[PDB]
Amino acid sequence: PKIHYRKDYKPSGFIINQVTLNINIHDQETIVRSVLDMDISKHNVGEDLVFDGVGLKINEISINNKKLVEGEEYTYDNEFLTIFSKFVPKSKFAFSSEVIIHPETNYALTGLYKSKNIIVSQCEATGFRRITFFIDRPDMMAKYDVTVTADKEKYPVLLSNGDKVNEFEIPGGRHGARFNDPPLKPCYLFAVVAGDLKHLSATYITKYTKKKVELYVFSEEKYVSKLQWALECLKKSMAFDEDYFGLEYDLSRLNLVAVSDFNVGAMENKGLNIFNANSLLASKKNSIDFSYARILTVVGHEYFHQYTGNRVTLRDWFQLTLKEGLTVHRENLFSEEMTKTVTTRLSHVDLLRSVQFLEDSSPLSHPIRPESYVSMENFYTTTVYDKGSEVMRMYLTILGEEYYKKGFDIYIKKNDGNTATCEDFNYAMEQAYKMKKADNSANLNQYLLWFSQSGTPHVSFKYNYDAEKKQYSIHVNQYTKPDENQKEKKPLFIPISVGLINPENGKEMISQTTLELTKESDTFVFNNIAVKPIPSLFRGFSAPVYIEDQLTDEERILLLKYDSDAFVRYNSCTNIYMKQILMNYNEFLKAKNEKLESFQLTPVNAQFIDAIKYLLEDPHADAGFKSYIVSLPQDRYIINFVSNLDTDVLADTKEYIYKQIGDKLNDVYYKMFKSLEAKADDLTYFNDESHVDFDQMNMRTLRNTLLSLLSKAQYPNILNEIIEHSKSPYPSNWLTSLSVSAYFDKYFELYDKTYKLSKDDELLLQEWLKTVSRSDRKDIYEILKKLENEVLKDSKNPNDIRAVYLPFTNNLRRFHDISGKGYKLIAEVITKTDKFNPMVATQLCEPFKLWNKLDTKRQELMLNEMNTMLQEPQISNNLKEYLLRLTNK
Ligand SMILES: O=C(N[C@@H](C(=O)NO)c1ccc(-c2cc(F)c(F)c(F)c2)cc1)C1CCCCC1
Ligand SMILES: [Mg+2]
Ligand SMILES: [Mg+2]
Ligand SMILES: [Mg+2]
Ligand SMILES: [Zn+2]
Repeated sequence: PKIHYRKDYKPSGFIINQVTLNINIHDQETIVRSVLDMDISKHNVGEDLVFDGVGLKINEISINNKKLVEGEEYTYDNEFLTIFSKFVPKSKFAFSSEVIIHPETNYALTGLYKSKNIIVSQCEATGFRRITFFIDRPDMMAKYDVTVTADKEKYPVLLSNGDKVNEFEIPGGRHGARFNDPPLKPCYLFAVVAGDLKHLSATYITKYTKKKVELYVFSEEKYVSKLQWALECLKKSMAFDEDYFGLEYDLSRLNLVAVSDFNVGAMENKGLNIFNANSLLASKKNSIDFSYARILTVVGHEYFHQYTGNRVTLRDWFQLTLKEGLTVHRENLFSEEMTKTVTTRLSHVDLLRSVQFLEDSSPLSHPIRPESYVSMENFYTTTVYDKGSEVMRMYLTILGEEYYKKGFDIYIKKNDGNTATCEDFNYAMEQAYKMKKADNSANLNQYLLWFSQSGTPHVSFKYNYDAEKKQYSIHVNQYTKPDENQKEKKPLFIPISVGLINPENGKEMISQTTLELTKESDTFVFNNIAVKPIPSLFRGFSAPVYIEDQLTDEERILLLKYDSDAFVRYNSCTNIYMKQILMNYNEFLKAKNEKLESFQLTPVNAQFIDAIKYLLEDPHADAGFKSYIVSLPQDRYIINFVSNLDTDVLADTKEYIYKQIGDKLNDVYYKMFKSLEAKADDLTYFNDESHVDFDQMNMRTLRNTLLSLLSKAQYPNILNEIIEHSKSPYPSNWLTSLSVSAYFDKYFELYDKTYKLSKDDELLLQEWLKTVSRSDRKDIYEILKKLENEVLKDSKNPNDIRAVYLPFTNNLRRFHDISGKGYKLIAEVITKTDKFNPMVATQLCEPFKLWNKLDTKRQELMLNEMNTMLQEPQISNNLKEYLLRLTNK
């Protein structure tokens, strides 16, 4: 198994200048003819010409129109085509080939494949070599001239990159289109689509050059009424890059295309972005609320790649975070501006500190720029994406908006049209840093450690106040735990956005201040501080770290009520909950271990409960924020703080704490549930797809959160509310009615009702599957068996399989059944999936990522299933590599 090392990068001995393709789609096969106009590079040392080419059937290959013969002049082993150097020309030459591929049976969804009745490609990272021979690496930039031919009735719409320059008829009911794309690009940005596509379109006029851009959004005919919001999002994305970054789209046309079968969310192929239908299509009757932020995020993300990834591309795959971390950061800026809700940033943080922090303390921990890989398909991680985003966001925090924008533009202007590395970005940022500091000696060399050092830093605090001196000090320490990547961890450049709150009136005591912690510890002193403050630390979550605020719960409550920063308010709440969780967890654990007949539990802080009530009852407070404060921290966040976590004991702990709070606040919850109804469920704009109200969707989130709390609580006659909720036109509401009815005898009545509402829309049915999967049912295993037999069957659609199984894996009490039966079930699904889609099989391993954090019995049970999966004779490269790393072999 070949290991690629970052330090081993070297330019190719060859150059590919022009790609001319003919892709002829037929019923049982697709024939790909390719002529590569090539040259010898300055780095060439007379080596064999080796092309990537995976699973290609060779019809013929030639050099300069002379047919090559197998054995004598080349070898092919289904992975590499080797042309022996004595047969490789010493100057410019043409290499040509004709191969046969089979998209109909390509269930791995990489390369060229068939998704229902649409032919579609996915080439990132190294999928182009599944279509034709190539030196398949992103520094091999070339011009593309692409002809696609197909049956006209089945495939009337033909798309590839660049301008459509010809369309023609072919005998026998066939037709062709030629696409010429003169600007250089890496092969992972090649795409082709063929199908009976329907569309919406619009014309966008750019801000400065006033170029007309044609925008097209495509789907299968059945779902063409779900395209409107995507088109609106694309317009919004274009405006935001213009307005914030001064960047205009450079091409005549941009196509977005939804397909049903897709391994991830979407892909930024130049001028031809291809989407998982679940991240492009929605309508108010047939989509839950989360679809709208999703589509906004994913359309924006792919659009922002046109600069950060497409126009400035990657030297090599170890630079992945340079385009993905930066594009997630650009998408987050965009979505924060579009939604105007604080819950947008909080949701990002919530995901990072649960999913990505778990990854970074697991055996899979890696820096955002890894030193090696075996599988590229395993490289696309929350570390590279989401910690990468936070590392890209810290530059903005450090520089401020004006100098950040200046540094970003330096980056774009210097590297436009070229490959680039992480150093190129740090360099641009450093030039702005020198400007901001008015100091040509300032540098960001330490900052590069964010790219190379793995693990989550821990930042802790001590405080001191001298009332006579009016002098306040914040002593700060950072620590990263050693791991398999670095034995000795170095201090990072950590920006700490801080405020100082006057506890008597809740007001700010200093101006905006970002502490630059660059040592293992430092002491920051403030003069003329008139009263002892409560510090507001890491405002906006200003670094991707574990924060240990060393505040009392009284101080945390004061911040929760009166601080100006949404994240510190949310974090102060989080920290109050975590202190309670850890305390009750240990009390339950001791009672379990000692077999106690009687014991005591520490009650929830009553002033905390009063504070929650205070915020809930404040009309001027934000509904999305309110839904967070009544929610305990994510299980995957909690597990980072507990060794040998007994999931039953954690389930008992959560249940006690929710019951404590509900016993005081349920009447408040119910009153709000009823009073929110009019605004939350307003139907005024239900048949307008252009009109999206993120505050209103947050009101529904709050209403559905409260209803869940009230249902679990068996609040008197709440089932009446549940039944009425099932009649709401909004899927977020009527699917919520199904999941909260789990606690009542009406569950299967609502199961059938909502199934009937869901079954005729592909994406809605997947949302219904998730709702069932996540239902808090004692008979959930029997229910999953019913989904398998009656709905899922042998679907190879990743959306179907992920919907049925992933939500269930978050069922703390049942997935982690001490028998190991949940582990056994997901491992069977992983092995089954691995036969046809290794990338999705590795996604389905997600619940095993925390295996060594659980109690000893469940560690053993998980490890047994992983070892069983590893012993499968037909295990894929992807899955084997992943499980070997996860189990520390
Ligand atoms: O879809 C996602 N990411 C893709 C991306 O960055 N789009 O711009 C993404 C695209 C392609 C791949 C990918 C797909 C493959 F089939 C494959 F083999 C591969 F190696 C990578 C992984 C992630 C996300 C994370 C960004 C927002 C949507 C969910
Ligand atoms: Mg093949
Ligand atoms: Mg404008
Ligand atoms: Mg289907
Ligand atoms: Zn991306």
